Amino acid sequence: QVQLVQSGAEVRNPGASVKVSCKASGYTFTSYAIHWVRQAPGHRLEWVGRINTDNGNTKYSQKFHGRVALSRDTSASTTYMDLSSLNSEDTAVYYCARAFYYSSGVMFDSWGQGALVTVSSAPTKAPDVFPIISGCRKDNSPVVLACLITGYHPTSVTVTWYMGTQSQPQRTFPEIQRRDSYYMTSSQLSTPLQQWRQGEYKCVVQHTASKSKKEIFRWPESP
Amino acid sequence: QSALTQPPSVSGAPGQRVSISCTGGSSNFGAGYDVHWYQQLPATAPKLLIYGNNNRPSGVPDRFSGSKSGTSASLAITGLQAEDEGDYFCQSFDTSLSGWIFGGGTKLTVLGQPKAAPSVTLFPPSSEELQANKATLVCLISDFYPGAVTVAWKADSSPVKAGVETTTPSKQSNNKYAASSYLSLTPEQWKSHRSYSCQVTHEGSTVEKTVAPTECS
Ligand code: NA
Ligand code: NA
Repeated sequence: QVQLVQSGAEVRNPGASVKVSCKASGYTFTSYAIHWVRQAPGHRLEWVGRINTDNGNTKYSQKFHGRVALSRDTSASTTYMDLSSLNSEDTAVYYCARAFYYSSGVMFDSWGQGALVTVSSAPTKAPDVFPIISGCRKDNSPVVLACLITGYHPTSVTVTWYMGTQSQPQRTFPEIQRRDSYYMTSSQLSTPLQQWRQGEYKCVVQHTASKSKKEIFRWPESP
Repeated sequence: QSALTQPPSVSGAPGQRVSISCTGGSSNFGAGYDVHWYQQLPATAPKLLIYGNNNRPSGVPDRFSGSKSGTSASLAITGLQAEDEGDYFCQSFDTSLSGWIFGGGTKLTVLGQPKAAPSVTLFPPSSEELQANKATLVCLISDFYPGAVTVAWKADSSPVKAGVETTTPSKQSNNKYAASSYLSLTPEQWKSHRSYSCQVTHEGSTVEKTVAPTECS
């Protein structure tokens, strides 16, 4: 299938630069142009520019005043967006998208998953992750597992639950900023447990801004 | 006008029909360029919905249709489903700006979905958090509709407002909402009370869960 897969979230100080990548698969890379489009939080889509993947020719939005450059590496089927002199208004999700021709124009027929660029002067911090549990381990009553994810910056984290190699249904909850300016959230294993055994389930917490992943696979005895 | 104009929001009930207008100007629609529409579901990338005024990519339901006359375009959605909630953007090309332009986005809300009461799960502090000299109670709230709740905490029987952080509700995969509330305590507060409770009010009822430091003793 046609697929565009982008690099991960990035954090940068004001005045720095960022390079985001977009790897294409499932079609002939050089036969279709790539566009970049951004979305600042809660706001509208904004075109950044276009690159011809065959010959490398570029076009840009006037809004960027020379601060953006697009490039391509055909050997890697990848395009790159380099944005310099970053400012607070550049905090946004950056998407790539494939330009497809139809009889009377071009449309953006396939989009990457987006990469969040956060422009911030604050330190990046990986989350602490605590195994939490509702219920005890004496009645015919459900035990519910969750993971409390706290003390991280910036947003966001991504959580997955496993039983062995098999991903499990989870409930996701919003992230909230604490009074100390760090963030916190929780993830709950969706299915209550009838027969709890140690090490069977694990929660995996990814925080790409800190290039970090933490897995919790033991729920110790309650106090 | 060198910008596309769409309404900020549209709403309808399940099974009803809505439309989303998008108007442009002499330098885009008036210069001969078509309109395309993109659907952005919560926490997802945009997806192409309509191209070239009225064409559907494979897989897009025929409940979505488009038209354009002159500088006036419209996206019609029949048989509204809860799954349709999200942001819809029009797009064109503009000669005066020498680039692609998008409308501001229209948020579609599907009102009047079936009522659903929240399930509430309350978690005490973990052993590890207590060893770090901290204590957080976590109240997780799931499977409710409409997406408004209020949360109240009590220590024994006394309301507690200090130390509470409660999220805004967010739509989950099954079209119901989820929210959470956190009560930060010191280990002394947690250990010296008989119990703590989270009370969730939704659509004329309140449900309460309680935890106690010696519950799983
Ligand atoms: Na493991
Ligand atoms: Na034309």
